[PDB]
This record gives sequence, C-alpha cells and structure tokens, in this order.
Amino acid sequence: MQWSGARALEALLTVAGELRGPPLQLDTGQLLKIAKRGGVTAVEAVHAWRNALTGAPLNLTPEQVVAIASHDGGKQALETVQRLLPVLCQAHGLTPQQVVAIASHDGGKQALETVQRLLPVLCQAHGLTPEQVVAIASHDGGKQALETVQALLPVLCQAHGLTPEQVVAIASNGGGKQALETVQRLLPVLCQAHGLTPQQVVAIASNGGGKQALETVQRLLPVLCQAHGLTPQQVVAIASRGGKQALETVQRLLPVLCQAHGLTPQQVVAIASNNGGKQALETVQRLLPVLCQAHGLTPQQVVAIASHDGGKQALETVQRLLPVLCQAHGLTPQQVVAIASNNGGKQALETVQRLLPVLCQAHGLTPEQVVAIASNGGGKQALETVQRLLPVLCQAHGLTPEQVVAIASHDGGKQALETVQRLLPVLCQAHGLTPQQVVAIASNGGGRPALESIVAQLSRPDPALAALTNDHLVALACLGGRPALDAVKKLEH
DNA sequence: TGTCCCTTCGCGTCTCT
DNA sequence: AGAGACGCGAAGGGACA
Repeated sequence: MQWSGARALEALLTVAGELRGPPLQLDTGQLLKIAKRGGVTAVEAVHAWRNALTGAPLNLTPEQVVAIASHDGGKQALETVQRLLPVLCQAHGLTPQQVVAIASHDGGKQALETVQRLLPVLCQAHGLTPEQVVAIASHDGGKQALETVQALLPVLCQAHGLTPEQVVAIASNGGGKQALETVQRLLPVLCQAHGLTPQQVVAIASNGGGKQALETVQRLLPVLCQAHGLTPQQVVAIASRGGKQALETVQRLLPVLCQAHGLTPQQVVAIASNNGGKQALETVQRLLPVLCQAHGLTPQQVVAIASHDGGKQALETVQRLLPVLCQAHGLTPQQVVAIASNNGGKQALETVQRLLPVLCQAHGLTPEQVVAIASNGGGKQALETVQRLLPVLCQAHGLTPEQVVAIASHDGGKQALETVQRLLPVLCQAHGLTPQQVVAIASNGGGRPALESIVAQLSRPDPALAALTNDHLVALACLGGRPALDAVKKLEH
C-alpha cells in the first residue's frame, strides 16, 4: 500500500513476474517472504543482480538468495555478499554456506564487514576457531558481538577465569554485546554475594536476552527464595530457560497458582523453566479450570502440556481440538495429552486432526499407530513424512508398514525415514547389511546420525580399522548410535 | 521506509545417562 | 527414556536516518 510517489508501482510488478522468471523461479510465498521482511528495495535488488548471484564466482541457489534477502537490510547484505564472499572463502577459508549463514540475518552487511576485519585477530591473537567466529557472527548484531568479544575476552578469561568456550557460548546469541557486558559487571556480585557458581551465571547469559535475565535475577533472587521458598537452583532453572519474563511472571503468579489453583511450587517451576514461560503460566492460569472440565484432564496433565516450549500454543490447541478428536475421531483424552506433551504440540494436534483419516483409510494404519508417531517431538513432521514416504519405502525399498511406523515413532522420525530412503540401498548391497538391521538402527532417537555414522565408517574404514566386525558395529549403533561409534574411534585416537 | 540491534517465543532434533 | 541442551528462525519493539 505504502503511498508516497506513484506511477512507479508499474516498475514494482515489472520485476515481480520477472523473478518468477528464469534465473530463480520464485513462487508467491517467496516473494511474500522477501518483500515482507526485506522490504521493496530488497525485492528490487534481487532483480537487479539476479544473474550476478546465480552464476559467476558466487553460484548461489535461489533459496540461498531468498534467505539472505528476507531480512532488514537485505539489499545491503546482497550487495555486501557479492563483494566479500570470494575473499572470505579464499583468504580465510570459509565455505559459502558459512558466508551465507552470516548474511542471513538483520545487519548482514555489518557482520560480514566485521568478520573480514576481525576474523584473523580473533583466530590468531585470541586463538579462536573460525567455526566459533562464524557462530558469534551468525546472529543479529554480530558486528557488536564480534567487536565486544575482542574487547572483553582477555578480561573475562584472566580476571574472572572463564573458558573461551564459555565466552563464545555467551556471545553466540542475539544481543551478545549486552550479555557479555552484563556478565562482566554482574559476575562478582552474583557469585560472591548471591552465592552462584560461575557455571550458573554463564548458563543464564548463554541465551537470548541474557542481559535481561541476569539483571532480573540479581534483583529477584532473594525475594523468590526468602518469600516464595524457592531454591537458587530452581531460580536459575527458570532464569536460564524462560529468563526475565518468566522470573517476573513467576513472582507475580506463584501465590495465585498455589492458593487458588492448587499447584505445587515444584510444578510452577516446571512450567516456567522453558521458552515463553511467561506465556505458559498466564495460559494455565486461565484454562486450567476449563480444562479440568468438559470432563477434561487432571492438573498433572495440564502441567505436563504446559511444561514445554510453546506451552501456551499447546494448551490453546488442546482446549479447542480436544472435543473434535475425542468424539469425531475416537481418541481417549490420555492420547490427546500424549500428543500435546511435546515441543510443537499445537502443530501435532492440528496435523493429526487433518491426517488421521488419510493414514487410516488411504494407507491402512490403526489409530494406535498414528498416535504413537504423533506422541513425539516433531510429530507433525513424522506424520507428514510417513504420508509421503510410506508407499515408496514399502514398494521400492521393500519394508513392512510396522517397520516404517517404528522408524517414525521417535523424535526426529522425519529424519530417520528420509535417511533410510537414502542409505538403505548402499548399506544393504555395497556393505552387506540386512534391512531388519538398518531398521533397528533407525528405530531410536538420533536414527539419522546413527546411520550416517555407520556408513561413513564402512565407506572409508577410518583410523580405528578392522577390529569390530559389521554385525558388531550394528549392535553398537542400535545401542547408542553416533555417540557410541564416535566413542569407539575415541578409543584408539 | 530502510537499517541496525535487542528480546521473546515457538518448533524440531539429538544426546545424556 | 523423559529431561535438557542445542540450533534455528519468526515475530515484535526501540533507536536513528
């Protein structure tokens, strides 16, 4: 809409169609995405030098270009990337993905320029890996983090005996500069006076809005312990996972949730020690009545649902969809809670709703199964992936459905499934594995990296060679995936 | 109306034992 | 194996030009 001058919105839609055109092929959603967080000059600039970016020394993918553009100061980044990508890759040995990853943030120009300028001095003089330097820089106001890290790292490590690991941890977030400065200032105070281990202080600062969480603790720490009878351990739990808002909100709503709604302080901390703790608490304060109602649920279960990232979303979604699932799709509430009691509950429930019938009719599954898939983190993703990949896995690669469901019924189901599709061939023919084995490996959390690891060891029998036969390596990877396999290589080093 | 920086929230995946 | 660490990104707000 955005009126100022006119006649020249023609020049704006001139470009919109041309980007659906060939070097890039942008769909609607992508142009949305650009224009929305990038603005119009972003869109203009993409067009401007679409060819320059797709070939030439840069050879970026469309989705990479979008990623960079879709941020405040996208134009600036795109310009800046053209300039600096090759020099950063050549003169400091970064990958493109790394350069892009630095750029794909607000004030990308600044990060890139600041990386160029300071990558060496940090890597050389302060002995940092470039991995780490990229980590610090790959955020909003990286320039500031980078700059601050230079300034304070000697001070933090000598005067307050902090590992560089820890400094990186703190700086590798939004508002690093703030977190760092705040830690310097408040470390003595918090450790000596309020009796915290520096590990705890870093724990707190090593999230976004750490500055805020730190300040808020120094203030509210005694209060919460003396008055509301909380342990400092509990307070740091909250301060590390939900930070400022959660702390404040806890003080504000603790008495209420115990007097009126009868929860144990134990449980209140559970709920608040997460992202959007503030949000969850306020949500359970409402709703908890109307949830222990419609027959509905016990407090145990409402707590369960709220005690995750985006608890609010879960509770709101549960409240809304509990009827339609229970009556129209025949699920006990026990199951609905199971689904809701993970990260992205909302997302699972909604996905279940719309895919239950499909999987059960079209793909021949019991509801019990679908719930199992859905009763994990990233339920949505597993469900959706099962839908795509069940046929192809059963026919092209020759698995039973019960096997596919097993693979899917774990955190990261999506990945497991996708990874099986990629590797099951090479594994079974080229290295002589037997599908039932491959499935067993994949039917755990970390199924993907399990597989990826197991392969890498066979394709190039790594430093610790011979020694373990394949049936062993399988046994091991079923027992602890990549962690185990790595733990064996590190038993030879 | 663009650019930069900071804080809060939500989703997904893996590992720690 | 459920808790907790970790990575990622959307969204919203403030400051300045």
